[PDB]
Amino acid sequence: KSLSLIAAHSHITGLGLDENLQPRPTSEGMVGQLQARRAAGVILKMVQNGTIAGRAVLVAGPPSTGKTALAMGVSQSLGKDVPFTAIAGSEIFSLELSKTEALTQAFRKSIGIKIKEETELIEGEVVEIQIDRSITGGHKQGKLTIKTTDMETIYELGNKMIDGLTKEKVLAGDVISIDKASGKITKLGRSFARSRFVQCPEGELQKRKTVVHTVSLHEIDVINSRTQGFLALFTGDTGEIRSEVRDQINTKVAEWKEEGKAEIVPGVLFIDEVHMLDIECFSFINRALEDEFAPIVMMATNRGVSKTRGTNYKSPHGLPLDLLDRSIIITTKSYNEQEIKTILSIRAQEEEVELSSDALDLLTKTGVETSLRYSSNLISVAQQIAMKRKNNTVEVEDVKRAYLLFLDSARSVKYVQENESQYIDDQGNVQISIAK
Amino acid sequence: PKATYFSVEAPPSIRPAKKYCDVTGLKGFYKSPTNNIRYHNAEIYQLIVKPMAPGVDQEYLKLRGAN
Ligand SMILES: Nc1ncnc2c1ncn2[C@@H]1O[C@H](COP(=O)(O)OP(=O)(O)O)[C@@H](O)[C@H]1O
Repeated sequence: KSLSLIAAHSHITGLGLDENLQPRPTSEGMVGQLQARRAAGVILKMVQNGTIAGRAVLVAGPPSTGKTALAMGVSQSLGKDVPFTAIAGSEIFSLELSKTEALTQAFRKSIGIKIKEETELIEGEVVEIQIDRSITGGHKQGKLTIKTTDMETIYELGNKMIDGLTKEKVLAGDVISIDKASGKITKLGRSFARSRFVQCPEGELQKRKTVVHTVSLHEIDVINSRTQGFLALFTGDTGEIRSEVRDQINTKVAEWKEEGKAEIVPGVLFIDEVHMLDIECFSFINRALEDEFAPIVMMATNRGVSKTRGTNYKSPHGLPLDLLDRSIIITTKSYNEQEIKTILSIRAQEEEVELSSDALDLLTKTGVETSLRYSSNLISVAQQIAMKRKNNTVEVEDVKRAYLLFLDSARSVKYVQENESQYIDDQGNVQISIAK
Repeated sequence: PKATYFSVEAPPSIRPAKKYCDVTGLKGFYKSPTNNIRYHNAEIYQLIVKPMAPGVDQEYLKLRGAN
């Protein structure tokens, strides 16, 4: 979860679907768009099956109809250990990488390899550490008493353990985890000996464990591309990875899958506002889904018959015809009054204290009249002016005050229209002075 | 210098010998500090090594000749 404040899509904890993919009317924070939500459930079951490679879905509809909400719901219902990359249309125009290179990196970030590895680990509490540091030469010796709830034992320590325990200075009572293969001790904390604190470890010292590792193909590509280390994964200067190391990694991944020591986990790549990509990017996407190691691409757009960038003609959805041929389209519709009321109810329930019912009806009326998003943005400022009035609930008059202060789009457009000479136009003409 | 009965004595090995549990005989991963007893795991420790009646540790070590 890391550090998370309250955001726009924070209430969505996944698709509200049953076992037969029939959508509940209101579940997991999401309400309405039942045909679209059933389609997203079918696509989710595609990704969870993981036997289908390189399909594209186009979530198209009017603005503020929940397309990004649908994609966030798919990402939440997918869970972890399955890769998900959400990029926008303005990300891939890179000043160092080419457009197809950035698209290839985003394609390969959403394909994952799952490796099961069994390691060795010794973790307990130090009763007492002694060192017989009579260093006549370079040799030194010492003994270590390490305890858990069911173990109590003494160890004879070699020289390299004495070097490893001199740094990361372990006192008596500290809790340490030892990797015998690499010789890296980690100081988890101090046990309950106050007279940062951690619990004393449970029994069975020297216990093997399985740590399931999932890495994407982009990281393996960065590692195998020899002149860029793993610091390229943080610095971002990977810099035009060649095709031959990609081919080598694909052959090695096929070998690992065949011989059974690695499992491939497909993921979902989401492109928000796909209409800003150029026709070159559409061509590379057009021919990029035929690779077997290609994820399930989600595209979301809210444009009509518009021009395609890099060309001069108009095309449906802002996309060329062959890309529309290579994708199935999920349609989404707008919201009526009850859906707006339910959405505002959920967002106000999570975001803040409760509302009076007439205030909620006024929010629903404003959301029908102007915009859903405008009412959802009015909720918090109405609550803040309610706290400034020192009242717990949010009344109608706080909403009236916030409606008077914060304008929607239509009132701003109209008020721009009656006050034209005060503003700057396309031709750069403006009457700053108020007299005559 | 040469002798018969003492020069045919086998010298100690240079390779370090394998460590074994005193009561079970598997790998002695652990040795108890108070008891100086090699033991295999936790239930062996709490079932034999802790409630052992005193004077038995020396006859334990007598098998390895460390008493
Ligand atoms: N079906 C829904 N359930 C819950 N919240 C929704 C739903 N549809 C839209 N919203 C909310 O409306 C707000 C704006 O919707 P948004 O996702 O931007 O629509 P779009 O993706 O169509 O632009 C978001 O905060 C979102 O949570």
